[PDB]
Amino acid sequence: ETITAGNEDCWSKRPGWKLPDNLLTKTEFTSVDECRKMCEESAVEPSCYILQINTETNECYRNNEGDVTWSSLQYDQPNVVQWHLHACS
Repeated sequence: ETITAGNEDCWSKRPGWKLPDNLLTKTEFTSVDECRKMCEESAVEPSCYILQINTETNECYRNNEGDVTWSSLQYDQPNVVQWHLHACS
C-alpha cells in the first residue's frame, strides 16, 4: 500500500515490520495521520522517514537513526506496522 497527499511526500506501508525499541523514538501521536504529518514536516536531523506503529495501542514511533539499521529488522511480527516516507512526484 502507498498513499500521498499530492505534496511530494509518498508513504508506503510495511505490515509486520518491527525495528527494536532502541532504534525508535516514541512520539506523542496516536493518530497515524498526525504521526505521518509530523514526520513529513520535521526538519530536525536525524530526519524522520520510518514510522513504526503499535497496532493495538496506536502508539507511533519514528526512527532515531539518520540511517536505519535494517540489519536489526524483524518481520512478520504481530501488532505492528511501519510506514515509510519517500519523496515522490
